[PDB]
Amino acid sequence: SVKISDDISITQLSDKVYTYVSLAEIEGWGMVPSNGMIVINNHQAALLDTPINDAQTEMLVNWVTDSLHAKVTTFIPNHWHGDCIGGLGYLQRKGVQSYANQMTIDLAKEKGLPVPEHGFTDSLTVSLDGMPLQCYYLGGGHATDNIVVWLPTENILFGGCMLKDNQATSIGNISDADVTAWPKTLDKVKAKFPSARYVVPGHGDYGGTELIEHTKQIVNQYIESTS
Ligand SMILES: CO[C@@H]1O[C@@H](C)Cc2oc3cc(O)c(O)c(C(=O)O)c3c(=O)c21
Ligand code: NA
Ligand SMILES: [Zn+2]
Ligand SMILES: [Zn+2]
Repeated sequence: SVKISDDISITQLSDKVYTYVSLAEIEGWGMVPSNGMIVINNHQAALLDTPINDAQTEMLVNWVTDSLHAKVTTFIPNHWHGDCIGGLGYLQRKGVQSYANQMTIDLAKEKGLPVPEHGFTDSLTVSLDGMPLQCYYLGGGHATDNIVVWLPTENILFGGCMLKDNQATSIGNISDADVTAWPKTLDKVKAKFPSARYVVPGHGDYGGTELIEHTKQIVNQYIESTS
């Protein structure tokens, strides 16, 4: 897991897919690593989630063209939080096509946050110059608008913050959560992606299909420890 900056780390899953970790300070939580993925194909790149601000985004964008030699032409945010579209303003200054769950669009619109240009309500297959990128909204969880991105040709699943990492014992920031549905949403995720090789969470180390079951119990535990 190489470093590309003082606050940005990279790991390589396959020849086309990468995962990055950007360090940032969040009032109330302190130093916290946020994950995102980079997908490449025929010199073009699709960025899933951006760091929390334009500086880290810019760095990350230049590293892609410099080390991977690819133009960032596509962006998909997991949901409306800072650790997903924090640096979308930058990306837009550079003409990047943005795609998101329609709800993410409405939330950013009313909160004066930069807005993505194409919403979907259930699913969206975005073609990165040939290579498919499948986005789905299977219900609320960490956030009401959260989606997942599936890569049919890599069996790699980007779950975002609806999925916690194996070393997590806390349910985390449930300020915009929909704990009522979260549990049902997780079931649909394991049902839909049985053969997932890699499963990347919004915070923490990646792993296999087991992060889904691990997160399912952190939540159930919470619904009852507070009920
Ligand atoms: C519990 O998991 C993580 O570990 C603890 C120590 C710190 C932490 O901080 C967070 C801060 C957020 O802004 C946020 O939105 C989440 C969140 O996604 O819930 C997390 C998050 O993931 C975690
Ligand atoms: Na991110
Ligand atoms: Zn979030
Ligand atoms: Zn998060």
